[PDB]
Amino acid sequence: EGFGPISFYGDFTQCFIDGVILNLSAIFMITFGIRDLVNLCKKKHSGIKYRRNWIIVSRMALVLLEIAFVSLASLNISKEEAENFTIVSQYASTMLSLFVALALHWIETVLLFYWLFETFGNFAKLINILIRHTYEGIWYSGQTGFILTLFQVITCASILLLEALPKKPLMPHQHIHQTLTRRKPNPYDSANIFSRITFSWMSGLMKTGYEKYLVEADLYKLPRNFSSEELSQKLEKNWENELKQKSNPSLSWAICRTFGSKMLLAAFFKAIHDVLAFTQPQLLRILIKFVTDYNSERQDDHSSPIVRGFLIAFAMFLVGFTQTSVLHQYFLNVFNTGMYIKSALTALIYQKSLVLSNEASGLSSTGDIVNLMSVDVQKLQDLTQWLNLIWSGPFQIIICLYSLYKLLGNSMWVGVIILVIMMPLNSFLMRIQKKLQKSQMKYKDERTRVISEILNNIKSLKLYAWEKPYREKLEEVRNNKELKNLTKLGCYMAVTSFQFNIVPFLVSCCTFAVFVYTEDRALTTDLVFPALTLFNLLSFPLMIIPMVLNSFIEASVSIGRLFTFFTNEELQPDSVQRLPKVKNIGDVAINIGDDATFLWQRKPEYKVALKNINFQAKKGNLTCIVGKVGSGKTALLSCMLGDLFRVKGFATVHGSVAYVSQVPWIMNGTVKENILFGHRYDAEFYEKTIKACALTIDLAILMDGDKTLVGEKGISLSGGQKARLSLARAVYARADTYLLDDPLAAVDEHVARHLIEHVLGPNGLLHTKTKVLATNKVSALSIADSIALLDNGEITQQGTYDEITKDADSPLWKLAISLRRASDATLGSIDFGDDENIAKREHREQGKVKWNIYLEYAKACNPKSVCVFILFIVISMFLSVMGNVWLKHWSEVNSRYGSNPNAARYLAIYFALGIGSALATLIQTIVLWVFCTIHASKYLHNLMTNSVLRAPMTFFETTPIGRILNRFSNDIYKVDALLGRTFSQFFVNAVKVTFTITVICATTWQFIFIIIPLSVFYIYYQQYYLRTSRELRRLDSITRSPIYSHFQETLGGLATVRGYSQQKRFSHINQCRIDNNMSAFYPSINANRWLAYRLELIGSIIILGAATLSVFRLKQGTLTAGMVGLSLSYALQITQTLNWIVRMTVEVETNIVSVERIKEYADLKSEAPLIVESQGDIKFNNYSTRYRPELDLVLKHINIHIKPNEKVGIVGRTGAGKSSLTLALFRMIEASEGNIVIDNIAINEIGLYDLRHKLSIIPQDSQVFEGTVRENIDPINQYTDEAIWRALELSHLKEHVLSMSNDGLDAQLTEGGGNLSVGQRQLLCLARAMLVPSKILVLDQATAAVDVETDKVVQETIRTAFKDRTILTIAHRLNTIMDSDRIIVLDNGK
Repeated sequence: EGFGPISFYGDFTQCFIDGVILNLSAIFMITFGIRDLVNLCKKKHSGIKYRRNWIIVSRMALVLLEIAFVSLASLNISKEEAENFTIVSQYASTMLSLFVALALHWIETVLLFYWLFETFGNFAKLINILIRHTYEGIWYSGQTGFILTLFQVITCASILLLEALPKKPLMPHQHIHQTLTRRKPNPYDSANIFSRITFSWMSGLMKTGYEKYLVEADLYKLPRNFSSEELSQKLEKNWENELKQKSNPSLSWAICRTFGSKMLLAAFFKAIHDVLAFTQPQLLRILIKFVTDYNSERQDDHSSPIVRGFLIAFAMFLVGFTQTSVLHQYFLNVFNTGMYIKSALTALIYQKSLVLSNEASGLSSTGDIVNLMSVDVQKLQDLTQWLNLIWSGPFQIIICLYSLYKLLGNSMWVGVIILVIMMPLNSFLMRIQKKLQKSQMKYKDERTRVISEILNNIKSLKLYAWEKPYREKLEEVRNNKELKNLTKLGCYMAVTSFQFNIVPFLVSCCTFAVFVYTEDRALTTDLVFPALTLFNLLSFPLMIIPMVLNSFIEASVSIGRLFTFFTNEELQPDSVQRLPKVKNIGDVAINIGDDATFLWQRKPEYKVALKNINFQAKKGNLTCIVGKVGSGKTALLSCMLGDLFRVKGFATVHGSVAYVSQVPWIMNGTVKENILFGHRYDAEFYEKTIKACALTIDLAILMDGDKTLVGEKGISLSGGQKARLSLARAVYARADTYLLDDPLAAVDEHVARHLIEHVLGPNGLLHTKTKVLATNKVSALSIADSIALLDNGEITQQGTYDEITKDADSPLWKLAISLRRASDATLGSIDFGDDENIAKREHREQGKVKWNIYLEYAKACNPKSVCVFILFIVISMFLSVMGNVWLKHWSEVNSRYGSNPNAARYLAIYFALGIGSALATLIQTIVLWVFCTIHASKYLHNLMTNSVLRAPMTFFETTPIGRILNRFSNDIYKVDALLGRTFSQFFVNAVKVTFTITVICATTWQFIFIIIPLSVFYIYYQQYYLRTSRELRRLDSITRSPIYSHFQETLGGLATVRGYSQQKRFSHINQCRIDNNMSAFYPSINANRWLAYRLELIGSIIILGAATLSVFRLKQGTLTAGMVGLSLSYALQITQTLNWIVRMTVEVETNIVSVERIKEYADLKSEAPLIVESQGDIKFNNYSTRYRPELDLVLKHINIHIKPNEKVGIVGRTGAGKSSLTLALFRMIEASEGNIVIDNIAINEIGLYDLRHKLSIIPQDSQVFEGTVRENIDPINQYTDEAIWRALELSHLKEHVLSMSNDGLDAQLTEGGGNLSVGQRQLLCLARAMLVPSKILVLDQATAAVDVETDKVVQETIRTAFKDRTILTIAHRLNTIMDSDRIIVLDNGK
């Protein structure tokens, strides 16, 4: 009688069954009875809380357990007749059941797992008794007690199912908990171990996503150990531990030590997966040996059992299931660790950036820090996926090669030489891949920069009508983009072909061709099929070895950047004391101590410092610091803000701070959100402020309500709008201490006169409280209650204007309530507002599943190319299957003829077959990429650019610039690469699945009945996952960008936010943002895990069906060992193929939806500007004119006539249709009721291009394009360089071209024109206008962006240069109003 784990029959013997049951019962009864009972009694004190319904299901489970224990006690008597170790198993099961009878009662996990092990043990014992009954008498072969052991088995199954499945209902008011119905709690908090591995909760979420499109409400709240606060504190404790033993690697040690446990668990699970994976080749080998030995046995019987095969099939199924469960648990743990890393690091970087020093901001550009927050944290999050894999790879390689050495033999390591010699080729190809990716990213960023540059001021581009050089340059860049993308496609296709071909075919065709005969031993079909499976498993380590090393190298750069960023210089707490509020009026509000001294230097003691200056401001006054550029005005103001390191002096600031910098700051949120800057609403005070500072016309001009979108991700706003918004925000922030740095600079001067009296002067709203307004305006100096002349960081004199006037006035003159404070907001919760705006566009369709869009893309490609691609894919798959089946035939021949190989002949045949399949895949991936794909990028981009270039001003003013900027740039890139990859992957995996199922059907006829239900299940899960993951990916893409945009904006307004002391609100907003992003990502990865689990379970069921049907065919009749080996070997490739193909399906769907969106952007039309059938010595006239958008009205009842050679000055009060006259004259809007006549010709009949080409505009703006000055002034090569030189000389800008442009007339320009002053840009626009030879000229806004000399120069230039050209000037200057021959008055509406 045997006693090992395997008997002569394949089943466990009785001894090993008792041993494993004893082990399971021992570990259960010790670990549950210690840990769970002690913890429950300690926490709950034997269950203080009696909350339980005591439903009948629990009593039924208890009674089932009791009757099972009774049956066990009854069967204990009979089995003890033999003298064996079964009494130990009986006693252990008795004690375990007796403990469980109380354990079930006490809880109202470990219990469930123990019941599963007990059920498996009873099932194994029953199978043993049935097998002995097959080998012996009918029923009572072993003993008569198996009939009640069946009752024990069914009782175990029933109690396991009835404990695992149903919930624990509670009677007394369970509904009271769910008060907050904004989001359901996640089911993950309430999920036992049986359901958690199966992810049934995600199946419920999948159903809810199937029946409804997901929104904020449908998603669940995150569970604990995911919010910002706990993760940030847990990282800060490890950061203090770094501060104990500070050094550069301390950041890495703190990060790893705070989350290393989950990575260790992931490592253990990966080890379990790796050791389990190679068992299946061994089971394949022993199955092949068993079937061929059984055929030999039957032949010997004819010359002179099935239980092994069935149990081997069951072993294969169990191996597949355990592999599935442990692998997906590993993936879940690793991605959870990455989520923790991202959530901690983003919050910590935000806090450190918020408390960062101003000098540190000066030493660190905004691009570097925002790129650090975007890429480096994402780099760590991505590297968390592959971090354990660097350890997993060598172990898998070592155990695979050990198994190969045991199987094949000694000194047969040609595969090792192929691996090690091919690895440097992989390294070189990965290097070229990285270089191509970096160059492509640089080119994409450059093209996006050019597009943003033109789109910032494309209104002026439309007016000048220089579109042809723009699109020509874009196509010129597109040529380089096309060739670089072609090179990337060629390299990627070569990499794909080498990865497909190099490992399996070449390594096999070397090793089993050579070393089988070189060792003098027949193949006999046991070697090559396990060898082929081993090579297929070993393919992944070859690519995995160099891949993770690149990101591992990048991790050093990322962690070094993070470490220097963290340990960069902070600022001291003691720069200034923000004391309590101001007392009753008279004492002090602000004080800088005696001989105070400050600087922008603490460590090295740079020269940037001021020394020995004091300051004092009385309560309720207006002060003004007056000084030139570099005077130390900004230094003194920032010192008052406390943003400096003091070296000497006493700084006390009373009350609260309100501050406006010279550069206005605007948040991404709406104008309502900006003006209501985290404060409770107050309607009358809001109306008072908006009346006093701004105007209601300033709200009306926005073409939207108060909830309009700010120009950062909305409609662009002019500088005066920004200044008025900043002043409105400041005055709405009712505060004690007030600070303004030239807010009137970026607005009209006569409107600045309205500003000073209404809000600042003694009638002003904030009259009785201290305010500093630093400006060099004479009206401000006259009205101000104190003046401080400052220069070079040292005050010269201070006092009242009375004190100034007494001595020589040279050095400045010749050169009972306190408004009840403000009131902050309550720090509320905030959703992601971007969802509804795109939901408006998505509302058109809800069943977008028809493939008309796919056939449209097919028409947009060459369909013959698609047919050739399909045929090439099928040819490659057929060649591979032919190679495998011919290998089966050759191995069967070698099995029949004992050691009589046609070795060279079949070596040549197999080499030809494999290299033919590899070349077919090569020609598929290389050439047809070039034909269909870049044709698509070229054509889709040409149509999109052609449509969007000719778009109307209604589209430009309505749609945001940023919205079409991101979609035009990003989505064109996604269709270029990702779509072309994913279509190929989808078709390859589809054809692979079809051929695998076809050969399996060829193995046995009756497989269609088993494959049909599994195919239905597969289609069901694919539909559910697609309709969920589409919306989840959309939400994830939505929530990513607002975090980085908010980081950029709060960095830009660092001074203003730190002055306003709203640091808590911004921190809470960042925490809410990352919480929303985590909520919009965790269901996505868990949905991926759920789908991959169920698909791999389907693959394991396919393995079981193939094996058991093969054994059934074996029992039914003759069966070849090679056919079974081939069928099982092809069956083993199912799981990875299905798990990839569904994901590629949803990716193709997402890419096609993006293609439809950008095509919808391309779905636009406008008027035809082309020539279809004109200056000087001609009259001009307008009659009955009307031209505005349909939703508004400005122009009506206008009849005017202008003779040639007359100058016109237009005058109008604010809002009286000023710019509409210019746009009507240019005929920018196609709507034209009436007739405008020039040269006795109606303007609308001809077109737009020639008319715009034959006029001159000064658009009130001076920002121009980047690039060469000659290209900017004269993009089309009109006439020479001497002409523009003369125009520049007449415009009097010789100084700039003399200073710069040393190489020639080719000086470069920074984009946006900020490198040079606005007056010089105005001179450049003047020079361009004078270069334009047209008589019609439009001039606008001469009285709001000039410094007197510019106005005189342009007035004399338009006077003397255009002696007779018709000039219409729209301005407020008295001189140009008087000098005009005919003053046209701009009526309010007609």
